[PDB]
Formats: sequence, C-alpha cells, structure tokens
Amino acid sequence: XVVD
Amino acid sequence: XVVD
Amino acid sequence: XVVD
Amino acid sequence: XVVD
Amino acid sequence: MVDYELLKKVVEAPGVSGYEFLGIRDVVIEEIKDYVDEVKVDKLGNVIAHKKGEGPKVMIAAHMDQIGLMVTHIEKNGFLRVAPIGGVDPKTLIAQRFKVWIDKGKFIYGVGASAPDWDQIFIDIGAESKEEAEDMGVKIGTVITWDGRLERLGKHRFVSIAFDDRIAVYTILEVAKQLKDAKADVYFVATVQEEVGLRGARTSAFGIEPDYGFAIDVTIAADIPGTPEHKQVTHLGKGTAIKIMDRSVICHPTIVRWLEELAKKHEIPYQLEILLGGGTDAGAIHLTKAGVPTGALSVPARYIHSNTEVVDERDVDATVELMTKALENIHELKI
Amino acid sequence: MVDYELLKKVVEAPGVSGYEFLGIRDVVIEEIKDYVDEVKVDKLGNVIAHKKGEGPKVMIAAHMDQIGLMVTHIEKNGFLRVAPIGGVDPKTLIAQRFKVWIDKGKFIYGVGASAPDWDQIFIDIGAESKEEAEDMGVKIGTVITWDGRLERLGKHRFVSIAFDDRIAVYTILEVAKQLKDAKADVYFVATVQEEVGLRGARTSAFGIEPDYGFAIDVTIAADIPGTPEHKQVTHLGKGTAIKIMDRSVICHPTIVRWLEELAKKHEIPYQLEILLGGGTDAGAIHLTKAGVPTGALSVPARYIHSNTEVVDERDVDATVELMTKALENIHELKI
Amino acid sequence: MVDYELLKKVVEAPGVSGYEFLGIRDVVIEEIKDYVDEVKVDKLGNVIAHKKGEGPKVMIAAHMDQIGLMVTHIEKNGFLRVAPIGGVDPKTLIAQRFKVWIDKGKFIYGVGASAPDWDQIFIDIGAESKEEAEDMGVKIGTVITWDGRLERLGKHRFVSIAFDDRIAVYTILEVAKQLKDAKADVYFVATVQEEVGLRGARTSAFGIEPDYGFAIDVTIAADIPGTPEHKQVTHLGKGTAIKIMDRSVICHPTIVRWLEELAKKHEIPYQLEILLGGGTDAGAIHLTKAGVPTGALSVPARYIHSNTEVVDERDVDATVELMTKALENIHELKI
Amino acid sequence: MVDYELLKKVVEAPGVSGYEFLGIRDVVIEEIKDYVDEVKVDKLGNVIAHKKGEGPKVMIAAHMDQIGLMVTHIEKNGFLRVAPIGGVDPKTLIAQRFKVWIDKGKFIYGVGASAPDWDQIFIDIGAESKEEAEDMGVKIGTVITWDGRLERLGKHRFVSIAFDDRIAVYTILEVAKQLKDAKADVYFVATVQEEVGLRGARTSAFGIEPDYGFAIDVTIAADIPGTPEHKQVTHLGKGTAIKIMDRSVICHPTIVRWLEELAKKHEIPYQLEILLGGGTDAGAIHLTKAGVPTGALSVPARYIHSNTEVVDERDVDATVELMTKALENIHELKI
Ligand SMILES: [Zn+2]
Ligand SMILES: [Zn+2]
Ligand SMILES: [Zn+2]
Ligand SMILES: [Zn+2]
Ligand SMILES: [Zn+2]
Ligand SMILES: [Zn+2]
Ligand SMILES: [Zn+2]
Ligand SMILES: [Zn+2]
Repeated sequence: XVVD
Repeated sequence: XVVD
Repeated sequence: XVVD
Repeated sequence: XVVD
Repeated sequence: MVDYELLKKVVEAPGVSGYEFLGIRDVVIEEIKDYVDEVKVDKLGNVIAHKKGEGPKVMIAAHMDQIGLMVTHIEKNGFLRVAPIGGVDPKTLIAQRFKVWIDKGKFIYGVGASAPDWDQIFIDIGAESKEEAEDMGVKIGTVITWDGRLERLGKHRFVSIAFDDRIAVYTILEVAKQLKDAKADVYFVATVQEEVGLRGARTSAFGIEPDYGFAIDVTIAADIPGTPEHKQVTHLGKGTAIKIMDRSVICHPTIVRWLEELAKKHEIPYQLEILLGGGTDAGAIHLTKAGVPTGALSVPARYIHSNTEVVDERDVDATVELMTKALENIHELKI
Repeated sequence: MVDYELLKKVVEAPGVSGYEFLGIRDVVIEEIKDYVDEVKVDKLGNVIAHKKGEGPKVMIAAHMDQIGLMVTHIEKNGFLRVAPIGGVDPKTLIAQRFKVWIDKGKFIYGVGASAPDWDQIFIDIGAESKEEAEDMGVKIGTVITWDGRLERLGKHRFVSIAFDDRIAVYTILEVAKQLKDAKADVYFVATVQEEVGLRGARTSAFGIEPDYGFAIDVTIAADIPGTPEHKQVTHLGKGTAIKIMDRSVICHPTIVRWLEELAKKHEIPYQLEILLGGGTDAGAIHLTKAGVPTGALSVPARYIHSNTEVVDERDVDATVELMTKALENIHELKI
Repeated sequence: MVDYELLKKVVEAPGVSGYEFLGIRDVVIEEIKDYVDEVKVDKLGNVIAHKKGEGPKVMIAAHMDQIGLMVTHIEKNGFLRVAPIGGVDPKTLIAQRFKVWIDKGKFIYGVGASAPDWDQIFIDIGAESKEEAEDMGVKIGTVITWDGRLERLGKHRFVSIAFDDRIAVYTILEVAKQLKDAKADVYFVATVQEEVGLRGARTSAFGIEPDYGFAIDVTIAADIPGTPEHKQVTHLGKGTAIKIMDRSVICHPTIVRWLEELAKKHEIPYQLEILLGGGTDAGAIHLTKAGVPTGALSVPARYIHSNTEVVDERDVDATVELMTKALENIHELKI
Repeated sequence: MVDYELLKKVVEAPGVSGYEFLGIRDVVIEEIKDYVDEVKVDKLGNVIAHKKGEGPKVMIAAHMDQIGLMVTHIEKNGFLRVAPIGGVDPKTLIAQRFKVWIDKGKFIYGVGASAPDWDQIFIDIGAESKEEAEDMGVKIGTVITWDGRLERLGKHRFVSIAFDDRIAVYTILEVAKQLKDAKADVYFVATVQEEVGLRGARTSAFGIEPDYGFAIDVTIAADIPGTPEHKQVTHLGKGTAIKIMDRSVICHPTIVRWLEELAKKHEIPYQLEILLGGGTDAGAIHLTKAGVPTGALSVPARYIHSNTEVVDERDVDATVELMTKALENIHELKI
C-alpha cells in the first residue's frame, strides 16, 4: 500500500 | 412507547 | 463522569 | 524551496 | 387469535394522558374486576387490580393513556389551536379527522390542517366564531384524539389508533383471565401518564413495593421498505419481544435470559429487543425505593404514535403466553 | 504513590452498565471485604460495604460500571452492529481493538471500523457469516469493551481504560484500608449503572438513608493544547478536586468549605471544580427521601470516555487522603 | 496456516520510513540469512538477500517500512506535536496508545488526542514541561508508532499493526525457506521508504538490474458493510490477488496471465486486482533502466493504514505458494 | 557578516527556470572558477565546479533558477498575459513592478495588475497595441522577473528577490573560497530547474555519481505574527537548519546526527527542520542510481516565493561554517  |  |  |  | 371485540373496546375508548378517567379507566375496571380479588384506583388514577397468591409480589404494568391534543386557544373565526399530549408528530395531524371531546362520552368532529410545525397546525370544527365554538362545548383545555377505529389487515395483522399500549392493556386483561392459582402475589396495573414521563408507573410502583416488576408495551417494528436490516429493531409476526434495554432501563440480565429460556421451553416465538432511545414504564418501576429487578415484554408495532399503528396477532398471543408462563414460574426464579 | 497492582485489577475487570456482575463486582468484594464488617449486594447489583462506627451515617459512592457497547445485530457476512452503553463517542471506536465478551471471564477480539455516526460503525471479529459469528459465541445483547490496559505515562501519570471511576473504586478501596476507628457509621458503595443515569446510586441511597453523602468520580481535566485557560476546569497534579457544582448537583456550601478547610489544615493539595454540564452519583444521593447534604471529591482526568483516559497519582493520593480526613472529622461537622 | 511466532516478530518490530534500521532491518537479516547465499544492506538501507541460481535474474520486493509519526515540536507544557511519516489519517490517532521511541529498543508510552486535522493533533507522554519531555528522551525528530500487537480474529484471520507489508516481509521469508534449487538467480529485497514514494525499490532495482521484477504488498479488501459490490476490490479468504494494474503500474499482461494459469494448474486460490489509485514498489521496479517486465501478488487487507489491519491466513498461504511456483517455473516464461 | 557585494551580484542576476543562461550562470562561473580545478556546464545547463581532493566524492547542490513569469499572449491593446515559471502566487504580482527581459542583459519595465487567479492577471508595459509590444521586443515566451533589489533590514537581516536559493548559491561560493585541502573530491553544483521539479539536480547527480550528497536551500521561517509556535518551522537568527525530512526526502539519520554533533563541537548555531510538504534538490540526488546518502542544510527564510524574501546573516554564516566543517571531516564519516 502509497495512498491507502 | 416515550419518544416514538 | 454522564455526558463526557 | 518546490511548493512554497 | 385475539378477542377482537375486547381489543376494539380497549383501543377505541378515549383516554389521553391525565384524562384516562374519561373512558379507558372504566373499560379496564369492567373487563378485569371479575378475574381479580380487588380493584382500586389510586391518587393519580392508576387502576390497580390485585390477584392474591402465595409467592413473590409482582407488578405488571401496561399504560392506558394515549397521545392526543389539547386546545390552547380558540381563534376569532372559530378555528382551534392545540398543544400535544405526549410525543405527537405534526405530520400525522394533517388532513386527518378528530374526535373533539366536549364531555365524557360526547364528541364532535374536527379536521386537522396546515414539514408542518405547531404554530401552523389548527383544527376546524365547523364553527364561524370563537363564541360559536364555545357554544359547541369547546374550551381551553378540551382534549382531542384521532378518529380512529380498529380494522383488520390481512390474515394476522390489524390497524388502529392507540395500539401503543392499548394492545398491552388488552394483553394484561388476557393474562388475568388465563392466570390460575399462580404462586405469586400479582398486581396488574393499568398506569396513567406514561406518554408524558412514566408518571403513573412511578407512583403505583412506590405504593405496591413489588419484588419483581414487568412492563408490557409496544416496541419499534421498522421492518418496512428502505430500512437497513440492522435498524429494523423487531419484525412483525416473529414473536413477543424480550427487552434487553432501551434508553430508560437495562432489564435485569437474569430475568432477560430466564424469559428467553421459558420461551424456548414452551415453544413460544420470541425476539430480542434493544432500543437506542425510547422509554417504558419499567424505567420507573425498577428505580422504586431500594430497587426492583425488572423485565419487559413488548409487542412489535409499526408506525407508532399515529392513528394507523399496526401489530400482528401472533406476537400479541406470544406476549400473553409468555407473561402467563412467567407468572406461573416466577416463584422458582433465583436472582 | 498508588498501589499499581490493585489499580490494574480494578480498571481491567469488565463491567459495563447493567453487567457489572461479569467482573468488577467480584473484584470489589474481594478487595474490600477484609476491611469492613459486612458486604452485601443489593437488588440492582450495588456492592454495599458497611464499616460500623459511632457517629453520622455516611454513604461514599464510586460507580463501578464503565461505558461500552452491546451487539444489536449480526450482519449476513459476520460483522457486528452495536449500540452504546453510556455516553460513547463514535470517534473513539475507529481502528480500535475490542474484547467481545462471550461469557464471564471469556472474550474474543474484535476490530472497530467505519465524523462517524452509529449506523456507519461495525465490529469485525473474523467471522464469515452470521452463523459463524453465533458459533463463536456472539448474540444480540453481547457486551463489548475496548481492549485497554493500564500503563504508566512519565513519573506521575497513567493511561487506562475506565479511569472514569475505576479510579474512584480504587480510591474507596484505599480509604477503607486506611480508615481506623472513625466516629461514623460508614457505607462504602460501588454503585451500578451511573453511566446511564445515576441509577444504582439512587436505589442504594434510598436503602441506606444516610445523614451525609459523598461521591468520588472523575472530573474534566482539559488542561491540554488549544484550550482557553478559563475552560480547562481542572489541572492534573494540582490536587483532588472539590466539587462546587455540576449539572446534576449543587454541593452543600457548608460541606464544600469544610472540605476546603480540611485540605488546608492537613496540607492536602486541592482545586475547586465547577462544571457547566456533567452528572455524578451525588446528583441522585442528595435527592434521596427528605434530602441528604452531600459533597463530592473528583479525580482530574484527561480524555474522559475513551480507552486512553489519563490521571495523575498525586491527585489520586490527595483524594484518598482528604476523604479519609473527612470521615475522621465528620462527627464534628455542623450543618 | 502461518508461522505465527515469525509473523509476530516481523509486525511488532519498529521501522518507520527512513528508520527501518531501528528494528525491522535486523529481524529480516536474522530470519533470512540462513536461506540465502549472501545478505547485504545497501546505501539507503534496503536488505538484499541473494540466493544464487541458474536462470533469469529475479527481484522480489516487500517493503519493510511502516507508517508512523515524527515529533515536530514540544509544547511548553510537555505535549508533543507531530508530522506523518507516510499516509496517516488523523482519525486513526485519536484516543490511541503509542510507542514513542527514545532509542533503539527503548520506548515510552504516549496518548494521541484532539474530523481532526494535523494542527489539532497532539501526543501526551505524561510530561509537565518541555524540559521534562526532553529529559525523558524526546526530541524534534523522535519517531513514533502505534502500540499494536498481533492477535487472532476467528479461525483464519488476524489483526495487527503494519500488515501493510510486514505481511509481505513474512511472505518472502517463507518463500526463501521453501525455495529449493530454483532455476533462477533470486534477489529477495526488503525495501525501505515505500510509504513515502517507492524510494528503496527504485535504488535497489537499479543496482540489481533484474530481468524480471515482482512486488508483494497488501491491497484493498473493502468487503465490508455498506460497500457496493463493484467497489470491494478484493475479498478476504478468496485467494492471493494477482495485480492487473494500480495507479503506479500496469503489470505486464503476459506475466499476469502466466501467474493466473500457474494458480489454476497448482490449484492455488486467487483473485484479480485492479486499483483506481494506490501505489506499489512495482511502480518503481518496472521503470528501472531500460525497463523490467513485472508482476505483483497482493495480500487482501482490511482497514489499511491503521493499528488494526486485518488479513486472512488462506490468502497469505496462497501468496507464498504462488510466488514459490512462479520462481520455480520462471525459467520457462517467454515474454 | 556576509560579503554584501557578492550577495547582491547573485540575487540580482536574472535566471528563471530553463533560462539560467541569461545571467546567473555567468555570475556563478566567474565567482567560483578561481577556487576550483575545473568548471563545466552540462547538457541541461548545470554549472559543475570540481575541486579535486583525496576522499569521498561529494556533491553539494544549490539551485540557481528563480521563479518568474513567461508571456503567453499579447492582447490587442498591448497588455501581456502570463504563465508561472515555478510556484508563483498571484497575490504577489498585484501592483508590482517587473523587469521584462527582451534580450540577455536588456529589460523594459512592466506593471502587474488585476483573490486573483491567473486569467485575471496581466502585465502593462506601456504599449498601445500588440504590434507596439512586439516592436518593443516582447514575444510569446518572453521571460519576466520582479524588479527586486537587495536591501538591509535592521542589524542582521536582509530583503531581496530570489533568496530562495540565490542565498544558497552565495553559500557554496563562500564554502568554495574557504575550503582548503579538504580530504574529499568535491563537486559544487549550481543546479538548473529546481523550481519546476528538481530537474537539474537529477541529471547532474547522475553524471557525478557521488558517494555523499548535500543540498543547500532555504526553508520556511514562519516565525511571524499569528502563527502557532508549533507551525513556525524555523526561526531567523537561531542558526543553520539541519533538515531531518521534507516531502521529497528523509535525510540519512546518520548524516543528520553527524551534522548536529559537528555543529555542537564547533559551536555553530543550528536548529532542526521538518517540513510537512516542500521539496529540495536532495529529493533527486538521493535517488540517483543505486542510492546516495544525503543531508541538507537550509537557510531560514520568511515570505518565500516573493519579491521580498527575508533572511538573517547569522544563519547564512552558520550554514557556510557547518558545510565547510562537514567537507573537512566527511572522510571520517562512517555510515
Ligand atoms: Zn504497502
Ligand atoms: Zn502503505
Ligand atoms: Zn407505550
Ligand atoms: Zn408511546
Ligand atoms: Zn464517572
Ligand atoms: Zn462517565
Ligand atoms: Zn529553493
Ligand atoms: Zn522555491
């Protein structure tokens, strides 16, 4: 997981 | 039923 | 503590 | 300083 | 599955909070007196029906007051302004017919008119002036109820005004008729003013000083279109609802499971109830004096607090049956 | 400064409102019985520990119930829906671990997920269906608490679940251990259901009929970043808080100043407390029967009603000390 | 189905982006060294474990850094202000316990407090002043992680901090243990700083210059209440997820179908993954030098980027199995 | 405390991103050539000044490009429309004077006019038509900078256009002048296009392939009225800022503490820097090839990206001193  |  |  |  | 004629008598008798003496009181006394040892009416108007027995003193309460309206002002052109008695929603008063009570056993029709808030609501009784409205028998303080009647909906359901506990009043009348030589000192109480604060239950419980308390009332059945499954609370036809807790009371866990086990043993359909809010007579009973262990059985009902409340006879029968079994076996209960 | 092991025992025992019997009840009985003449559990579950003495009858109450959750529905895919027991804020349930109680002394883990409102909150226990969740021991009515443990924060502070009065339960246990030949007839009461309406305090006070009443609870410590100085209420480490008034009670002015003077005389650090809202057991005790003069000592606490409440041992010790001194000198109090 | 003790060791070791050397690095080296020919740590801190073999040079990356916080300022009264390391959501920091790392292998507890935005968040470590906080070992730059531990959820699931790839670190450790005489020159890489931009994967891939690249990470499992079926992405327990594409990479179609066919042939449960956003190490690996054909296997995970991430052991086992089979058969792959 | 004349030369030379060759390039070459062994200009325009030495190869980068505007269209009545070169805020262009560059070393004045967004901004150069504006030397692509000059503010501060790194260009020029027989192979680089994406730093670092990388740039000094203490980032006059991390890079922890220890040992004032966002050349340098351990020293600056940026000479001197000490001792650094 970048972002979530 | 007080309230509903 | 009722409330908080 | 990119951004500010 | 239910005594239709008796149910009709209890739901159609007028009896708004504080004014139960205008109709429902006498119906309860007349229909329960031959099944108990003594019937008394206390200070606030609660009907206390005592059935002597050898065992724990048990109070079973069902409120006989219903929500309604009270005239607050008579306009120059004869229209009536009102205040709610209990939790009345303005949306249920629009384009509705009402019974305006001018005396005990005497009413005239009225029409509700003009989301709506209270200062926009008014009742039309066909008067042309304040003087005419007064000559017709209306005054500040006149009480009003919807013009509702009991009718059947399909094979097992019904629609009516005031199921919000007249169905419980019906239930205790049936329990009183079925109870035979129970090992318990029973006090059936048709309480007053539950809709304005569980008031009658508080004073009658104080006087009775029971060992065990039970309330019978309606609970939310939101098993209707658009409602998420986890928010339905109860389902019509799935049994009497054993209350775990509502905003006014956390039923004694031992009594809750004892009732559940009794239902299983006697093959009585039941469902568990939890309400985020709401309030019931048990909320007052359990806090009486040094405390009273209490439980509550509820009749699932749709569209509560309206002229079109709906219940299922199978749940009503289950409630009568479980309460009867509870009274017959309460002498064995160990808390 | 505090008996860490004892504090850990009291804060980590489960006991949500109405279900105190599942853990905290037995801990209180076991830890206080050797310091009193008799211990009894009343109708609602209050633990009443009586220490006989010659003097005014005094009731000291600390609520043993903690806030928590109750399962209201089990979704088709095994997720649990819940209702709050007490004033729970949804923001404190997100991405948190929970102990789902399937039996007394038995729990399984759960994860809270999905500002958040109640219909958006759910608990994941690793089940794949409603049937599996039920086989794991979960049912409608299952109670849940955060998975919290007592830990130290710096030199004098601590973090824990349920300080909201388990710190007061700890306090009365310590007071009971220190009290020696006090000129007073003392009733230490670990009350039930304070979080849902000061219910246990009401019924136990009625039965005891005390001459003087005292409550020990936590109060708001908002001495944190961004809070205006006049809105901090109390400060951690600045002493036991003597309550002047909260929304539920205006402490008897004579007792308030008597406590303040006692604190000064015995060099016990203290601070004065005033709450715009909030409610405490004293709110019920003082309105018992014909009235009971009452006072309240509070332990300042940050982040109340969460799994990470914080208190300062210096304030806890001050509370134990002042309450002990109050009991030893109450025979001289003239109201 | 998984080596629980090993999983616990990898998820509970601290290692926020840029500071992996404080704990996770040594755990990876210790647990993988006996299964490879050589272990090296590069410039940025990536752990490169080389297992010599005859065949295509293959890089398998799992990031060992986890999201966390860094102290940016110490308030006058001892409270700490923080900045996120990676994509941290403020909603997951409220009323949570933290481990504030004052040295390698040394931490003190902290409490997160005060939808919330960063300038409203702060950490309480029990200090009364900036000086006391500093004496306790805190400074600007101090790193912080949630106080989370691995626990089981039901029969096949788990809850833990940092599954967001410590589950992948666990996976490559297991693959390294199972791989025997594979026809491939394998480079297992525990990459650094993936959470801040796929940084470690970029530099390690450049140095390795692989013929094929594979990333193992977690992917969104939104198979929870209220989520439309088409937005669930993956389902727990339905198999390892073969990535077709995310915002950072479009996996080589030949490798995607090759992996799918391998899963079918060896009866390994799998599901296809497509993400509208998100980023993974493959996003950096495939753009190395003249290009690297890559694929990615993901472990479905619920509640990603929190202290309560949830995975299913069946999907973890499927990932270990498929990656092992891929390495054993990659020598036949024709792109 | 600073060489005022030299600082004036570097800040007042034009050199917007991509067009550094119009002025700043030649100033850097002229002022640094006599202190290094060779000076070269690469493909993108970076100025690489090599000072041969025995030790680790070290790259020190300071970007020479400044933010500005580019003409996108000439209106019928002679007004100019523009696009930003770098992160320019429209609020800083209103009622401002500009230098419109019509050729190398040739400009005409312009006035910015008409919160403002880009389609509302325009430049007035006194032309009456598009044809006249063109005859004056303006075309699509013409670059523009503010009409700013270096001036002193009080005893230790200054105001100027482009401190956003011309102050760093000044710094490396000073370091190059002070460095004597350093045990390191030094590459001073005045990078291009940092304001549009750290572009020059990326390509020059690739070609140099350094063992260690260092960037010198300005950082946020928000120690002004109305800013919460924890959001000030750095304070003017409190020392050179050692960067722990910004959005583009997490400086190598070993280098960060090594720099901090060097500052303490040589009594050089310093402060620690953490930025939630922002980007610096180090963000590109450290990701070069197989990775480069990097650090960054920043000069605190108020009102960044405007014609009135402000710095403190004490912080500038501290930066020159610490970088010089770092280069003299880097041969001992063990990562
Ligand atoms: Zn990841
Ligand atoms: Zn992640
Ligand atoms: Zn009712
Ligand atoms: Zn009602
Ligand atoms: Zn409390
Ligand atoms: Zn509370
Ligand atoms: Zn800059
Ligand atoms: Zn800039």
